[PDB]
Amino acid sequence: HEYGNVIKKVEEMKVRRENEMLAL
Amino acid sequence: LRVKLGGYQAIHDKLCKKYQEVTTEIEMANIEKKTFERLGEHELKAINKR
Amino acid sequence: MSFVCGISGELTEDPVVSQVSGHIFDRRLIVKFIAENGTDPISHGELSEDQLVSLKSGGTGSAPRNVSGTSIPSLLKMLQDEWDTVMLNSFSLRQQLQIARQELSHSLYQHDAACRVISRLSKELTAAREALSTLKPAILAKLEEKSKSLTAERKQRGKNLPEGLAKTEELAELKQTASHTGIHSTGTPGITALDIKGNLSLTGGIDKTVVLYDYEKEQVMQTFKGHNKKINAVVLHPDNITAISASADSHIRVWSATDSSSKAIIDVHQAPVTDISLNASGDYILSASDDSYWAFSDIRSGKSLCKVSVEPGSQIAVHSIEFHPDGLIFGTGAADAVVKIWDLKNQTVAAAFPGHTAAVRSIAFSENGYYLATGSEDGEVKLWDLRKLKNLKTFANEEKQPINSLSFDMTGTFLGIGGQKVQVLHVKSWSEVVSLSDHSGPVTGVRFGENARSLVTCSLDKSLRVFSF
Amino acid sequence: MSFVCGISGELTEDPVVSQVSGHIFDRRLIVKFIAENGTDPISHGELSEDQLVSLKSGGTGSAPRNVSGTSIPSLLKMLQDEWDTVMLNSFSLRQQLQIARQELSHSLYQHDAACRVISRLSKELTAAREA
Amino acid sequence: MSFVCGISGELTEDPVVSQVSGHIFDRRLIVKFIAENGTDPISHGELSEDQLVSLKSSGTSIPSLLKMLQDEWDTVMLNSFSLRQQLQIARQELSHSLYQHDAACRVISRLSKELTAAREA
Repeated sequence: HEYGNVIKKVEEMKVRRENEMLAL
Repeated sequence: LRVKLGGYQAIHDKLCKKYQEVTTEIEMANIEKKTFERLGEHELKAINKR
Repeated sequence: MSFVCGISGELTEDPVVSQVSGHIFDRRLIVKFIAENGTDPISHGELSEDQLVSLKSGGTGSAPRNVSGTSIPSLLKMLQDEWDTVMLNSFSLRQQLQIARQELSHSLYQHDAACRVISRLSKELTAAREALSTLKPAILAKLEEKSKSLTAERKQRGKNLPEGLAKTEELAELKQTASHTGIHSTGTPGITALDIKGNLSLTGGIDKTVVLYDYEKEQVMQTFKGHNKKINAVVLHPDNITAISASADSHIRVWSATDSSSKAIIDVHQAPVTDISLNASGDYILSASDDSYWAFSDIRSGKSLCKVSVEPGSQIAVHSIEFHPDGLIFGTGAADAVVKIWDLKNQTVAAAFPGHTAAVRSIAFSENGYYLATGSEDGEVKLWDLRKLKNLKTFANEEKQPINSLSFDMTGTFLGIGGQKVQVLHVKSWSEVVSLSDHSGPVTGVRFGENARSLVTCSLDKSLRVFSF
Repeated sequence: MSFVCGISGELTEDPVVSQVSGHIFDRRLIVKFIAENGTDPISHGELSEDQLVSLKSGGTGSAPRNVSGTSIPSLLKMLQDEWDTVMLNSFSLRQQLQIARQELSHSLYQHDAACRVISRLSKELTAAREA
Repeated sequence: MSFVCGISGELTEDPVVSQVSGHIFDRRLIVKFIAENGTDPISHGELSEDQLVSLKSSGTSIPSLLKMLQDEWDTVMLNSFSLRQQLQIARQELSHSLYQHDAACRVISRLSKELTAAREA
């Protein structure tokens, strides 16, 4: 409820891991 | 935490000051826009008069 | 997603948009605004709670804690310090709004004061270029002396208002106690201006005659004849014998109740004459006209003593003039909401009391000159700081009807107001007392009797009517 | 502008919200989607051009955006979130206490166990001391 | 009307009842309870946010309201501490009681074995 922004941590971690990575 | 976060907090303090300066400039500039637009109409009437 | 409320400027967990504006709000705030005002807060369009479209997209994320916000008492401490800054901000706004309205009044004043200067010079430039475009080969000082006491002295004698003056509960019984007919010829009837001296009165006719009349006896006293056009203003002299009158024929003629003929004539104007006023010594006549000029003359010898154009180079309606018995600090009303007090030695303004966009039909000073009232057909009447050149009090009304004349009572504690209808105020309380509708047409001139106990009126109903209780 | 379109994903300059969706679109996107498909991309409800309103900011009276991070709403919000946590914490503690307090009341055999020991030992003594 | 939340025991501005037990809750707590524990809080049956039925439906001084919060917050935290303190005392009573029980079983075991000897004296 307070740190619900951790969804944005994993998303930006995921987006970062799309660098040097594949299609779709 | 104070030292770990103090840099991020100092950045936010700087951004708040900058954002207040910009938004007050937008306010005054938008006031100037609306008077000169209205003044431009008044000068156009003055041209026809003179 | 992230959103901010247009009303509060904070993030909102319940963003909503009105159908009548682009702006977005926190729902409970805009609903509370609607619950008071029924309108969009920014566009001022009429708005109802069902005209709200709700963004189901997720509201703004929580603001991260400060390290000081990690404990409940320090959140309450932080909430206290936050709250104090919010209240100081709200208090700063109402101060800033007061200051802005002060400065706006002064700039518009300074703008309108500059337009007085543009107007004088523009016509004076125009008259200078017109020459090129067609070029072919002392009592005043004693008035200052009297003004050098009476504008400051008169507290010494005016220590109280009279005891016999009407109370607010008494004047509420005002009714038309007399009606008068046959004052003027039935072929071109009508009374355009009125003045009184006690029970004596003087009337200006559309029939081009001036009639001295008694409104208590219902009797004509004397008929004065010699004007070539209908009357526009009259003054009845305190001597009960002399009368002065002004007409659309551009001349002023002075009469005596003993005589059928002019005691004096003033030929001093370029267009219809509009108003006249009497020096408190009684010997001298003060005058104004539709030609933008004013003129001043000796009645007792007929000699004109001074005259000036208010602003030459245009025919502009001056439509009132007055004399003030301290000696000076009196003025004229004219077309473009001019109400200029005159620096009589220098032929320039001395002070002003405008309160209108439209022309001003009448100006009256009180006995001691620390009250004055003015009004106009743009629909309000106001009371004036003669002592400091500022507004004091206002009379306002729903309809903004034409107001055609004004008069203090004998003392300045009541003020009759009207035109299409008549009302009287008790000025000492500043409350409305009574409304009078017995006239069947607009009123043209107003006077009050002794102790405010009677009221005398002329009207486009082709009668002269008196009110009293 | 700060509005991000739900369908194109871009920060829009033509923000429009549709009444059935409760969602934000580009004008240039939603009009052709209505033209080609007549349908809300999100809810799959019907759409028509009268159901669309365009967003604006910075009008007269529009308050300055608070950026200081602290605010009265957000402090009251997190004080509320503290309160909910402490009550649900206190509720589970109260439940835990009730369970423990219940069973230790049911477990109050110990005086009756003592009488059984007395009964057993006295029998033992009379059975030990008969020879 | 006055309605009392089953979780907090406080008067609630938003009383809601669950069909799985019929106990009234503040909406906000029970949603957080469901979102954390999944069960009904009183009957322990499975519950979900769609099974919740909503029931039918002044200010004095900000320095005062802030002091009412301060005193009220200290009361909530005082209660939470006393619960943690009382819960450890209950566990200490419980564990002692089990020790007395287990010691009594050893005594009864010991004596009951010794009582077999009297049949072969």
